[PDB]
Amino acid sequence: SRILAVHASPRGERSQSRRLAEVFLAAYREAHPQARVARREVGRVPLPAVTEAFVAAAFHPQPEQRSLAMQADLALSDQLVGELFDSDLLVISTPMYNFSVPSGLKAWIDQIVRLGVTFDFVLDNAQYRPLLRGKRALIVTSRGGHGFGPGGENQAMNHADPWLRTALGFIGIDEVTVVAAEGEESGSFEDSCDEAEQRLLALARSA
Amino acid sequence: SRILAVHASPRGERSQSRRLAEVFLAAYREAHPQARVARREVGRVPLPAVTEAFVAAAFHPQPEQRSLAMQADLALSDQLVGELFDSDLLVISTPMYNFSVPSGLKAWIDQIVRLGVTFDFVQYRPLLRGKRALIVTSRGGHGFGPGGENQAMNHADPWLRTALGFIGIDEVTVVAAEGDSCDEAEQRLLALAR
Ligand SMILES: Cc1cc2nc3c(=O)[nH]c(=O)nc-3n(C[C@H](O)[C@H](O)[C@H](O)COP(=O)(O)O)c2cc1C
Ligand SMILES: Cc1cc2nc3c(=O)[nH]c(=O)nc-3n(C[C@H](O)[C@H](O)[C@H](O)COP(=O)(O)O)c2cc1C
Ligand SMILES: O=C1c2ccccc2C(=O)c2cc(S(=O)(=O)O)ccc21
Repeated sequence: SRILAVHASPRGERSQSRRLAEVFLAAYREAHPQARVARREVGRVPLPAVTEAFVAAAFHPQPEQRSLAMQADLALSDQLVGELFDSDLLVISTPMYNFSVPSGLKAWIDQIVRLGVTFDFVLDNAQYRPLLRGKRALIVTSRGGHGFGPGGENQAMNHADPWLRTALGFIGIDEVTVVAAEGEESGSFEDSCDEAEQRLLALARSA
Repeated sequence: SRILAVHASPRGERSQSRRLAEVFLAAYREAHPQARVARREVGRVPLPAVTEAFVAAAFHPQPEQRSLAMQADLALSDQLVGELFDSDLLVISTPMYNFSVPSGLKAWIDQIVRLGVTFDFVQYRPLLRGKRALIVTSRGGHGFGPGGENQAMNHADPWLRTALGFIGIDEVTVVAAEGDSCDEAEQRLLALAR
């Protein structure tokens, strides 16, 4: 089995989303000594935004005719997509930043949603089709505040993990589990972290 | 009379969101000859993401004691916030990219939501007053607007409303072109500009 872990917090040792995700990965490895884990850093590394050159290349009507310069514009995207194609399970760790995700993780999504590679379309009278099959995802997220989850007072303000679900679903990753810790700013954060940890150990050991 | 225009499409001449917003701006200037427009590019220029250094500086409990290095970490943020302070009307142009906004615009928001500057806590409260915003957005698909089949999937302009509302900008208008709609948007913008 093959895991791709995408870490989105810019924090290091102090990132709770990174820490929780790494609890999961360690527990998974304990149960699956032969599994391979690849990490793609998008929080502590600036992941480039989509440019006009990326757009021209990624939507070129005859992709085989792309110049070597166009291929250079897509080289990073190709690498990021390949990582996902090589994986069975995608783990994304992310803070909530201003009701969404850190910009680096948005840039990652923007590199991996690719016409003819992770989705396609046909024209009837465009009808989109996902191209990733057989994958699952786990989103591990930390939030300073409270009530962003289902039934929460602030649920409507959450454009972080629900948005990720939609973006991933578009390319075919429909089986998505979310594990959230809340209260990081106040610090019953211990309880929320403890609950997230236990949930992640159960998930790792059953996978 | 003072406008801050934040353009988020990485495309230049070819950008429809940029073009529609510039139609608005030109019409607004004609109607208000004294207006000033500041342009802050976040689509064609790589605006840095929040770093752990940013977080340490921005959430410093005693900001008057920030070192010169920490102030450097916030210098771009201060400039971006300052542009917003100086404006009466914020115009944001943006495509929808993968059900949200291009990453540069997320980066811009992450720089301008600032503890003790654009919001505070006691409960979080907004600190900007007297501003309004116009979001001009373009989408390749359809049904992402109010009452649309895909409304629940729109994490672009509804998310911008939430973030902008948190810092105190709650008079927000959205003009969207989807898929004709552009011509409808263009006519809506000319009317708004007058
Ligand atoms: C730039 C920034 C924006 C944030 N925005 C939110 C937010 O919108 N809602 C929230 O509950 N917490 C917010 N927080 C608090 C973080 O979500 C929380 O500290 C989280 O645990 C950080 O993830 P990490 O520990 O993996 O770095 C924000 C923190 C920062 C630094
Ligand atoms: C990377 C990328 C992602 C896109 N994602 C979406 C999307 O999620 N939904 C949609 O309706 N259109 C999507 N589109 C189509 C654009 O929103 C549309 O072409 C838009 O008008 C571009 O704005 P612009 O002309 O100002 O650059 C996407 C286009 C690109 C290049
Ligand atoms: O609806 C679209 C969409 C939906 C969900 C994810 C991505 C896209 C997209 O890239 C797109 C592009 C274009 S294009 O004009 O750039 O080809 C049109 C529509 C869409």
